[PDB]
Amino acid sequence: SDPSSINGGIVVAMTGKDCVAIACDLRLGSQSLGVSNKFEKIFHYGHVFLGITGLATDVTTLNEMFRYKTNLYKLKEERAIEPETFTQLVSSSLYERRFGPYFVGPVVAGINSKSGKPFIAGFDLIGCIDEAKDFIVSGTASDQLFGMCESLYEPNLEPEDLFETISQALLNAADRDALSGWGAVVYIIKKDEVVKRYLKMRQD
Amino acid sequence: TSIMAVTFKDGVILGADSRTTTGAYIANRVTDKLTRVHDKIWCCRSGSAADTQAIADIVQYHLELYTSQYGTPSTETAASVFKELCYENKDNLTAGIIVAGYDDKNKGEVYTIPLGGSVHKLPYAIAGSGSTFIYGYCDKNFRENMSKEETVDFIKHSLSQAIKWDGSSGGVIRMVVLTAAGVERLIFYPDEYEQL
Amino acid sequence: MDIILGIRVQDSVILASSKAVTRGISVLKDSDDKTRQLSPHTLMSFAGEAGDTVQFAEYIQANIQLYSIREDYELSPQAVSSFVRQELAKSIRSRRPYQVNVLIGGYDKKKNKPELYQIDYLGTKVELPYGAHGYSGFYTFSLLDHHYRPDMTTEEGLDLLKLCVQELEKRMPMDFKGVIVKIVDKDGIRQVDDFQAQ
Amino acid sequence: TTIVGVKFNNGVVIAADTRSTQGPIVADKNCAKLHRISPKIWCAGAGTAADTEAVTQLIGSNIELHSLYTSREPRVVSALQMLKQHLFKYQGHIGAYLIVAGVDPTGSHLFSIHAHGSTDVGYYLSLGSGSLAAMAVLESHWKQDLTKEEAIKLASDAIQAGIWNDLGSGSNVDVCVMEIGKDAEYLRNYLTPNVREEKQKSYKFPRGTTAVLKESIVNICD
Amino acid sequence: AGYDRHITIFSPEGRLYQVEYAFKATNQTNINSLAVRGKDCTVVISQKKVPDKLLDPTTVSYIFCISRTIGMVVNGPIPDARNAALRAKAEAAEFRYKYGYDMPCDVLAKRMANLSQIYTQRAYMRPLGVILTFVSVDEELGPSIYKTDPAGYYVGYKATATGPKQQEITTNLENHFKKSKIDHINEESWEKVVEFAITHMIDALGTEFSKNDLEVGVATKDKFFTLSAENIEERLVAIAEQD
Amino acid sequence: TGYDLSNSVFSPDGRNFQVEYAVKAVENGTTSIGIKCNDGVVFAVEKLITSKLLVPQKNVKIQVVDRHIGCVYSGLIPDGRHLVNRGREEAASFKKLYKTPIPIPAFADRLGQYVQAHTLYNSVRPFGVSTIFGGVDKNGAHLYMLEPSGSYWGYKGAATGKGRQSAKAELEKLVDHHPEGLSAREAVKQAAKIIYLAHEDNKEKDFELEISWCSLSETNGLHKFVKGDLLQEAIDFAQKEIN
Amino acid sequence: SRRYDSRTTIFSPEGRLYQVEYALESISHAGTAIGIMASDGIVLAAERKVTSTLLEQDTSTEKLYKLNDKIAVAVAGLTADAEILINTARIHAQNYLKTYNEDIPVEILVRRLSDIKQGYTQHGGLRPFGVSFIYAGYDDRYGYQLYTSNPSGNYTGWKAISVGANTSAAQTLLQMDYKDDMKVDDAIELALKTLSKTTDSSALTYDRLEFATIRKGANDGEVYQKIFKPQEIKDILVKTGIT
Amino acid sequence: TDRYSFSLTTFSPSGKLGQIDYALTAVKQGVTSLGIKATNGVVIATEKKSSSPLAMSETLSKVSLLTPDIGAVYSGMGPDYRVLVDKSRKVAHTSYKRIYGEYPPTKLLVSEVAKIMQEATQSGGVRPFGVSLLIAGHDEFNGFSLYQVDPSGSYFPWKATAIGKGSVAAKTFLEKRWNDELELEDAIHIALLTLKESVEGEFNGDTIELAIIGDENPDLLGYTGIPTDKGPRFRKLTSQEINDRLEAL
Repeated sequence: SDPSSINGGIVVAMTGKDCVAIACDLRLGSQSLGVSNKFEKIFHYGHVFLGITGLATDVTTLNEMFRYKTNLYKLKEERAIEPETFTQLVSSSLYERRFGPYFVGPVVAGINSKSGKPFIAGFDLIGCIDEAKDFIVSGTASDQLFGMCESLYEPNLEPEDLFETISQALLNAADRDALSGWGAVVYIIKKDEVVKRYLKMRQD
Repeated sequence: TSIMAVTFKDGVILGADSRTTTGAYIANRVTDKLTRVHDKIWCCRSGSAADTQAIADIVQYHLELYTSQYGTPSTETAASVFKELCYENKDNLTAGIIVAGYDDKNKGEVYTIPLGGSVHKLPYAIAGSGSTFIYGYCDKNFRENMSKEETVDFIKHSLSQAIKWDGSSGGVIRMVVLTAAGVERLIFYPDEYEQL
Repeated sequence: MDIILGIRVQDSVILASSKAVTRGISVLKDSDDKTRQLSPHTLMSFAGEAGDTVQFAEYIQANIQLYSIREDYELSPQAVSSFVRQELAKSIRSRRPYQVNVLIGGYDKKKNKPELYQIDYLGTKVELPYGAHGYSGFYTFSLLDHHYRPDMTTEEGLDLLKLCVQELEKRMPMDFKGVIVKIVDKDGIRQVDDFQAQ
Repeated sequence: TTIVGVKFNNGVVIAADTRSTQGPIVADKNCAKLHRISPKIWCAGAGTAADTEAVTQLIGSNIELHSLYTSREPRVVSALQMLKQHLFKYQGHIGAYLIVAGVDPTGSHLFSIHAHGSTDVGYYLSLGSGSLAAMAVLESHWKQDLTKEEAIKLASDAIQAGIWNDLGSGSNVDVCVMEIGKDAEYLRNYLTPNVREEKQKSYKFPRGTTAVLKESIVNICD
Repeated sequence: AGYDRHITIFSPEGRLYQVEYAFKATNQTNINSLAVRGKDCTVVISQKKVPDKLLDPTTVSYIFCISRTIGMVVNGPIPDARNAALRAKAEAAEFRYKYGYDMPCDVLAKRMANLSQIYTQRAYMRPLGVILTFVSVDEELGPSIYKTDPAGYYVGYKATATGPKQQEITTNLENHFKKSKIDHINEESWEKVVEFAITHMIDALGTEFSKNDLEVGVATKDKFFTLSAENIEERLVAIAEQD
Repeated sequence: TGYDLSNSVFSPDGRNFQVEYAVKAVENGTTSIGIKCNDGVVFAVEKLITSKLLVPQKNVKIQVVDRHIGCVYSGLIPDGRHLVNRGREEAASFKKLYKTPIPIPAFADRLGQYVQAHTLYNSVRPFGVSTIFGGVDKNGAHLYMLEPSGSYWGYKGAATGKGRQSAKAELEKLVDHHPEGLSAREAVKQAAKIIYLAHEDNKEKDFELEISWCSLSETNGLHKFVKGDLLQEAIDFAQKEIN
Repeated sequence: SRRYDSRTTIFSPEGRLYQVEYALESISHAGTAIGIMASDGIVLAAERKVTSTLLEQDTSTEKLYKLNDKIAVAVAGLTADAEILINTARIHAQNYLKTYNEDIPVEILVRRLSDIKQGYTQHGGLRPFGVSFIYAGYDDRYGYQLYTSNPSGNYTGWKAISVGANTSAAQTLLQMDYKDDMKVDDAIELALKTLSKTTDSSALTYDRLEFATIRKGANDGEVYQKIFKPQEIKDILVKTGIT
Repeated sequence: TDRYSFSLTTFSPSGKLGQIDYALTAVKQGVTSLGIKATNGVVIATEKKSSSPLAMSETLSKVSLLTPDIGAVYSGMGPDYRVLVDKSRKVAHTSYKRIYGEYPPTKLLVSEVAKIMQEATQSGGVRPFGVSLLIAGHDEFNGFSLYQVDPSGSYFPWKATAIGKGSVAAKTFLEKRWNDELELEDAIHIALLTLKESVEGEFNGDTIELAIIGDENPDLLGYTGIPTDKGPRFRKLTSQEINDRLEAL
């Protein structure tokens, strides 16, 4: 019954030479019943991306909570928030609710408009932070991802090769996870230009 | 574990092992279970850890705020501030606590605040998981008012067996003598109490 | 549980909702309307826990209506369902949560497009071409996966929906005492009192 | 989780592995259990992750506010009184056990607070999954007065005994040395005994392996 | 037409006289006090006038023991000073409790100069009409002396004075310190310093004192004490010849 | 003046007139005296019989606090009882915390701090009474006399009320011709005397005397009311000397 | 003498609320600001009042602010009072977005604000906002909209409005040349073609301005909101009638 | 006198809150103080006056550290400044550092402080602060900054300016010798020659309290190992560093 597995889903992020990639499946279902295949888990505030897994009603609320928050930030500092300055936020945020947590597993990922360096980060429900130079995974097929990433990952891939590696990890774990699938979408984030793509996968 | 405080000729002496277990593992084997809340007022902690520790912290606080305006406090007083906390909160506290102090007038007295905040003043008291074994000795070998040494070799033989049969208690003995002279610290290593 | 179906077609939304009401051993009624119109072009069906069910429905209805005279403008399907998910969202983490699942189907006179939102008591919202709450889905979802097309006429949808009910009857243990259908579109809401009068 | 701390002549040193668990699966392969309360005051956190990193956070911030106002360097028992006073208030529902260490204008100090607010002191402490491992490497090779290099060599040789014999701890060692009249040195990775050997095949796919359905260029600003 | 009635209204020249008047009340005390620091001690002086054969002098002081290291002297009404003496006397207790160590002189004075500021800006009460002089032997500054007033002010003094006779007791010291070119009294023991104040005060007032016309306290290496009744007669004798 | 209207306000010279007027109301009430013998003390108040319709032995002006503290005042009678009930809680909570019955010196501050307070806020009226009290604790007996500003001290014996001076000069005296603690018994006696002599300001208004005392030997540590025989004796032992 | 202007809680015999009127009077002391509607956009022009040689002004702003990503406002009056509002005005704006998951309609936001200003006019212990506002924005309900609000809490929608100093002049000139359809680049024209005439300074210098506009079309199916930079100004300023 | 200048809640017929201006008078009285923005730094200074040399002035700061990248000074009512300070150093954690894992930019602290300054106003029953501060600091995305904050709650940014008794002219002096280029050492100079005329006392190393915002001090941390944690930019010059720059005029 674990609140973090009613709805299902997965998210994964990777870093490459001057870019990052963030990907997720599309399914939202109740227990075994599949309800939707257009449920996206990746949002963005300015040039900062956040993917969220877990209890759907919380995933939605958090997006709204962060949109709200980031808009107020921009207005006050006269600039969009950065990836690190943002991670710190969603961490404190998650924690202010330490004794009635939102049941999620966020994952930030972006590029710093000043330095120009790639960034990816993960957190657990109460907000513990976690940077990594290679990859972040979260979700129901969490283990299947660690297995794929700890094989297919390669430092400094070119954005065109990163797209292939990340896709393949997502694609294959979602096939060994009974509650993740029904489509996927992947993003390739550079300093400028952001390309979004939907992939073709088994619909079972 | 094993704690006690005994009254005698000059005033009183309170001692107790160093062992503090968490399961069958020994978290610390050299603990100072003899907290001082005031110059002539000390106490030996028993029961839970974290709780007793914080009580003292508070009891001290008050006394330190007492003298500061009502002059140095008695010993009967301190044992009150102690029960007040142990009574009102008998629900979320596990404390063994034995209080002892030397007052110029009244000589030196001993009060024992057990589970429930039930206060008692006795010649001497013994609490701690290991006290269950030295009920034979302690009682049968106790003469009213001893000497500074005539007794230190009591606390030593009581605390001897306590360690000998009660796993949860051991380490090194620790005594503190509260007297007109003042505070004195003692420590009698293993190869010793076992020797007996 | 109760039956709650809904399907969006070419230019309108259709809502099906069983009519029976049961308290333990008996059936106190076989003509209950689980619907409740929030505004001229927004309709919302519901099903859930005994008391929680309509206390909530009416509450929502009251807020929308208030907003509508105040602004003199009509709130949109999208924004209406958003408000609902907000409430239910806060509800789940309160001394006692409403256990209510819903379907909102309105006509967006601004885009001239029908829209149907399905929301469950946890605050989980999603826009779909057709939906259902509770066990209602397992018996129907496959038939609709099969025949549904976005170009469908209101006239065609009903025929479809009829099939789903016929299936619900043949394989469902509970006797839901039939359904009541309602249509939402550019001209507002009307009741197909002829799926019952048939 | 596998941390220790040991003081010598002019200071104290603490070390901790860098492996966060979460069931049997590994999460962080290079974490950081060592936090800063204040320049010369550091903590080692075992147990519930978020809790320790969030509590040190707090206390730190407040002590910074304290010294400023009192115009004196942060004592170490303050940081202690603060932590265990807070830990207690929450009857152990904030599972953060840790080893606080530092040096103030009154000497060098080392403490160990458990979850419920209980605190103890000694010359060497161990907290974590492999506390019994690195506590056989301390009840054997310990002596009063130890060179800086000896203390460092011992602490890091305890952690190591945790890495190898415990499953709830591994990867690298992290160290921080606090010396009197001197600044503090943070050694992120004083060791790196584990380094995955190289793979047996390159797993890069040829461009166009993955099948795409749609593509497009999303916007950002206004 | 009442600027000076309310503790919150600024006169056209930002004055707040109620705070000002507060001060004159710190004078109707008619007691003088100077404090000087040794090299590992600190001493404060103050006269002990008891105008009634009925009042038993034991209960007639203006110097209390805040903590087991800090002492305080007050230039104001026994009611108001007795208040302040209490609050500070408690800030001490709580500070220790919340931070693990004994509270410094310099701090306690800031808690008070602050306390008597909020006390005075929010208008939750009338400002106390007294001056507080904090003395002690800090473990990061030993000979320490700080003094707060009603307007919420404070600072460090190498040795200061307070009473209806500021300047006299003051200048007299400015010329004695103008020579030694240092910022403290030199001497190995308190006993001798004490003798230095009485000595260097009678000079400014122009009057002899006995074992009841004065009152003094001193601070050692963490152990504040009030000078005995009879014992104050001692150093008074010893310095009655080495003129 | 506009400085004698509010209770918080400071006059230009740091003077709080509202408290002063408070005193004017005190030195107009009846007369109350306080004697401190060797071990324990003695109290006595002047009750004024206005008419013959006044059950005698009733309408007591002396109140005990806990069971060891005497307590008498002059001025506004209701303000009286009041200031004492507080003292009664303040007492009780203290014994409930420390076990040992409250220190007479401690007790006084509690009361001062309280009276203190009614001089701080302009929304309340300062206490309209002077209070005299004391008892025997662990450090023997003590005798204080608090007043309208919260100011107070320890005395050898004192008194307030319309006729207090005579009570004072005929009080200082007893001190001079006895420098070494008076007498348990004797105190009472001389007590009933000091009142009469002072009543000559109410002469035309027949009165009733009330005495209570507290002593480690006659009362046994507890405060008791002087009724019965010793009560008569003391009267005559004063009515005789009145001639 | 005796007047009915002592506070907000008081009606004069004729039902006037002076205190509110005086606040409405504080506006004529602010830098002129203009807002002009257009067939395709809205223009906001202001004229920095405060001045000095060494006053940073190329970075920070003082009169033009973004409330929503589709709504902007011109300030005039009490600096601090302006921020207090502007902020809440921003929070409310985001709650609407967070609840209805749509952007908040202009009139609703202007009304919410006017409704707070209204409130500080009816409750004691409160002082009305000494601010005026020119709201310029766009929503799918009524396209582009220009609104204004004063301290009294009333608001209204103009086609071209001015507030601040010399409103009479500025208002007059506009009333004259405003062509009801007038394109944007003609409003930005008329902006200065009015601000100029109603200034003082020997010459209208760029560093003394603030422009912003709201445009939209088929292209970006949405609204682009621009706040001119010191540069663009110093430039478009020359393109008109300045050397 | 009016009948409107004795209430924070009251508007004069023209529209001027009163109590505020008299509060702002206690400031235009305080001891002279200035601040100069350079291109690679910012300098803030204010004079010191001794009640008597019997008092130790080296136990009462006037140039304070709010954040290791921001410092501030004042002119007006002493005591206010002392606590207005400690409330500023907190509203700096609880309101930013504890939410974003980092210290706050110049602009926002100055506004978080004017926020506390605002409260004193809007509300009868309290009086505004009789102080006006110059806050100077620097944050990555904004370069260096200079700001003034008055009881009225408002606040503005300068390049250079002064507040206090001797300000009319000091603010006139600066106006003349300021240009976008002055390196920090120049500012530190231009400051002293302006803190010069504005005194009747003396010009030693004690009676002058000046500090400045500049380059990072990898020494003033207390630890080393973490790359990014480089150091505090705020530096309060010592009695010595001073009088040396005084000799070379």
